[PDB]
Amino acid sequence: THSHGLFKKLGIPGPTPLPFLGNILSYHKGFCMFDMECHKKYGKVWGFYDGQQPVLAITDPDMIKTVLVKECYSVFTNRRPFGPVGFMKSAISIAEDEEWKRLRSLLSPTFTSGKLKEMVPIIAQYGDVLVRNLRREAETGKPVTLKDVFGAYSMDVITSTSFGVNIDSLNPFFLSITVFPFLIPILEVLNICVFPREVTNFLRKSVKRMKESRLDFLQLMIDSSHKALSDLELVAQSIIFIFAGYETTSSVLSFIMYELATHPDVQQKLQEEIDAVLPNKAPPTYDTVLQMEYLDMVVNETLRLFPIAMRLERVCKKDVEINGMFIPKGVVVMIPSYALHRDPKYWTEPEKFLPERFSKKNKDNIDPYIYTPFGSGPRNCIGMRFALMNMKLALIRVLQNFSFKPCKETQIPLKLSLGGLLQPEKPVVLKVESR
Amino acid sequence: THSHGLFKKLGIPGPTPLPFLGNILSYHKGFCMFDMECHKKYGKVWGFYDGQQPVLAITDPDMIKTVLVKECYSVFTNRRPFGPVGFMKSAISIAEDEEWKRLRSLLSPTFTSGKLKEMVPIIAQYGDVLVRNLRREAETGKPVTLKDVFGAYSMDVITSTSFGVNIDSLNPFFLSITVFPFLIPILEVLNICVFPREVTNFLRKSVKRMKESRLDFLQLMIDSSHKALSDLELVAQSIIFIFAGYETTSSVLSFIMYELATHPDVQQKLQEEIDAVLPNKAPPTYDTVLQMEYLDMVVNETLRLFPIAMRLERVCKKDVEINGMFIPKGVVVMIPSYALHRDPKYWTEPEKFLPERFSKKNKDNIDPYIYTPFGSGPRNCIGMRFALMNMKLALIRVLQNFSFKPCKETQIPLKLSLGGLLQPEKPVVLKVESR
Ligand code: HEM
Ligand code: HEM
Ligand SMILES: CC(C)(C)OC(=O)N[C@H](CS[C@H](Cc1ccccc1)C(=O)NCCc1cccnc1)Cc1c[nH]c2ccccc12
Ligand SMILES: CC(C)(C)OC(=O)N[C@H](CS[C@H](Cc1ccccc1)C(=O)NCCc1cccnc1)Cc1c[nH]c2ccccc12
Repeated sequence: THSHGLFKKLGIPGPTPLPFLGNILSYHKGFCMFDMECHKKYGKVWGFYDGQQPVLAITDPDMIKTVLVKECYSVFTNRRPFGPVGFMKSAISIAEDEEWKRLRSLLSPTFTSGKLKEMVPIIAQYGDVLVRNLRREAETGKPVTLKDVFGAYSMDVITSTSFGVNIDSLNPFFLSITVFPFLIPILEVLNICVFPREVTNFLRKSVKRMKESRLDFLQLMIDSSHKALSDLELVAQSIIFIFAGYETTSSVLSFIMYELATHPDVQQKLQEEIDAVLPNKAPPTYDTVLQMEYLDMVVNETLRLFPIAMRLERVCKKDVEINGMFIPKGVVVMIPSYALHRDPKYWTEPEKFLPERFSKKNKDNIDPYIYTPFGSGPRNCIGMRFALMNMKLALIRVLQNFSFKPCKETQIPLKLSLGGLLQPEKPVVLKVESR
Repeated sequence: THSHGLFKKLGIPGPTPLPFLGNILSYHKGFCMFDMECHKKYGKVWGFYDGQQPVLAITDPDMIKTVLVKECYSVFTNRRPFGPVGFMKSAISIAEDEEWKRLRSLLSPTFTSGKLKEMVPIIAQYGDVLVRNLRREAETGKPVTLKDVFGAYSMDVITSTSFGVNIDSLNPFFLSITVFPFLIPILEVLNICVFPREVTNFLRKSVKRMKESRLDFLQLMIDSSHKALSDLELVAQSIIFIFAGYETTSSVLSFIMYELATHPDVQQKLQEEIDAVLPNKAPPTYDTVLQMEYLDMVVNETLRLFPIAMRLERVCKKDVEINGMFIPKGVVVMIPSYALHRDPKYWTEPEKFLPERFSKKNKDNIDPYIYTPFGSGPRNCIGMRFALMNMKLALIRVLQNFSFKPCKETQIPLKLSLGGLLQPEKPVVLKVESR
């Protein structure tokens, strides 16, 4: 526990670390309550220790811009190592330094404004499966678990958008990682993997069946100043894209319908805009989705209250002095997204759901280095524009046909998962009525 | 690699161990070819090293009886430690010393001749589901994967026989364990488990739902000179019983139909006996199943060629001198079942399928410490009698309605899985015809 003197040395405040465990006992309320607490206790800058690992929290918008944008390529290029990963080390979210720059370049043109516009005709199909799957549990007044019917939709979208397969989708340990990061190299040599060695084995061969069948995201990889992309590295990117495109889309869509249900005036104000831009229940298109500003305002304000990443992190790969502060090599620099999204020194009534904060009359009084639901700089969420489009296309088709009211078992107020990831404690269950 | 001199010291022959790896590179053809080889090379007794771990192979029937029966309780009480297991350490197949004696006593009366006879009326249902599920893929001349329709049956049997749930069941790393057994205690403290932490979490709560619902194998545990049984220890026994009752029953049943197909004279000789004891396609009963001797002869001879355990093992918990041989504390004593089941110094034409070896005219010329498909002594297969009854009840109802012929894709001869477990390389697929 010799490393527990770094912040005492640097004169940076923070909680006193216990030996070996560091400050991780504080995570007993979740990452987010710990961040919101430390933010209040120490101010703009503090540090703590995930085990022996020093973690410096920064909340200064200038310092955040320095870390995420100005000094990304040079110092803050990678995140805090994750293991064991196995062959998934070559996935873009996990790859480091030059290996990541190459996969970023090769995978970037997948989410152009043009490649997205090609997917709107394809996404529209499963939105109608989503309505019809919802029309069944609606004509029977049985409360609906949203993440089920949303995840069935989100799953349908990601398989075809990246590959082309069409399916009606109705057919405890990481605690030790941070106290035993020295055990990560141990597990890497045992082929153990946080990704099950079966799901990966399924897709590794499934992709090489799809590759040698047509011969989409699967198309653009074999098609492409660097080297070219490999094959086991092609499977790894698909696995990242399939996870994100499913669990992020479904979880946020569930978060949105909970708020639309507990704020019926906003749910009606949005249903009115959807019928105006799309009269006669018109099919949403790429350009109509980009016209609905109150839909974007709802999506944005929901992602303020539930930034599913909670924290942004970068590893300081060498000694730097950013915005007048010395940061030694090896430190993980952390931006507490959840805490800043709820900071009263920037948001009025930050626990209330108020989409009007993002009105064009008010969207200017909002610092983009405080509101970072997708990150910033060269390593932001590569699938941001696709995520916004995917969700918005789902809300339109769903609110065009249904209205949502709370039930007896609806968790009000919603308890967040006091665990790790950002999910609700109890699932989101609402009553669906047909218009 | 200081431990690699033990057998050189004891004057026991065997392959020369490489540093760290021991003799495990020899496993490149499977456990069984290694045993059959070493048996020929060195004779009645040899040793080798799984990593640093000394393993003494014995083939002397007297010495085998000493280890398995005479000296079981005193010296050879447990098998070679298995990890990581987590809460499954309390399962009977895995439990050691006194903890195992208690679970053996508490779980033994589950497989009495009387408790088995109570299950014959219940097993008969899914045998008819098995026929009807087979009548579908038979009236369409589509070759059948036997382990699918057998595993669907074996799964149906084990859930109701132990609990009572009825369902129509149509709705890479252990290599490092033996070079890094010092890593087993490492993994135990990370909650990692060779049993997925999800399947176990499913049944842990599923059982405690069943426990507090009725309030069978599930019945007799809460009902019972020892202490009494726990609850997390109740889930652990269920998991052992469900695995064995599924994968053993299905795999052997597949092995039997492959042989009945490649030896049509035996398949007809057995169909004639089944129709004689059970005329008009009579329903098999507990006592009729025990009357068919040629059915028992087929089952026995199949289990000679494919003893799904391959090896029996016991840990020598203290220095002993058994049958004139010194065996030091810590050594794993191993009986190469597969090798002895194919030893020409005991079997004539041991690669040929010949059920007549087990005729009552010939069943006496067979040493029960050479033919050990279920083990021997106090720690033999506790579910032997149930396994024989379960399989025999399936063969009767299946051969009463169908005959089996090889296909174009039928693997002839059957290659064993050159891996670890005893399975076929390619699945067993045969043509099914309706009588
Ligand atoms: C509501 C939906 C989503 C949210 C809120 C979200 C948020 C984020 C955030 C905060 C980051 C880290 C940014 C940073 O470190 O500065 C990230 C990274 C990433 N996201 Fe998303 N994401 C979403 C959906 C998606 C989707 C649909 C994909 C499709 C593949 C995707 C792919 C990625 C990838 C590949 C990265 C890592 C990129 C890199 O490291 O270069 N995300 N996301
Ligand atoms: C064809 C079917 C089966 C075969 C060939 C088989 C074979 C074996 C063998 C060789 C052993 C080790 C015996 C020894 O070490 O001396 C064993 C142990 C065991 N078997 Fe089976 N088995 C079969 C089916 C079953 C079934 C249906 C069950 C039902 C629960 C079962 C439960 C067990 C248990 C609990 C043990 C460990 C007992 C102890 O350690 O005290 N087996 N089996
Ligand atoms: C330090 C190093 C460079 C090695 O990389 C990281 O250690 N990265 C971690 C990877 S966890 C997760 C792994 C996983 C597990 C099981 C199935 C599939 C994937 C994942 O790869 N997910 C990327 C997809 C995604 C999710 C959410 C939002 N968008 C995109 C954590 C992490 C980095 N960026 C993030 C933005 C948001 C949320 C978590 C992370
Ligand atoms: C040394 C120690 C005392 C600790 O115990 C052992 O290390 N025991 C090993 C356990 S592997 C397997 C584990 C498992 C994994 C995943 C799901 C379910 C179970 C299992 O528990 N299976 C018992 C059921 C069974 C299977 C086959 C035939 N009958 C009964 C190996 C072993 C001991 N006896 C055996 C007879 C036959 C085949 C393997 C073994």
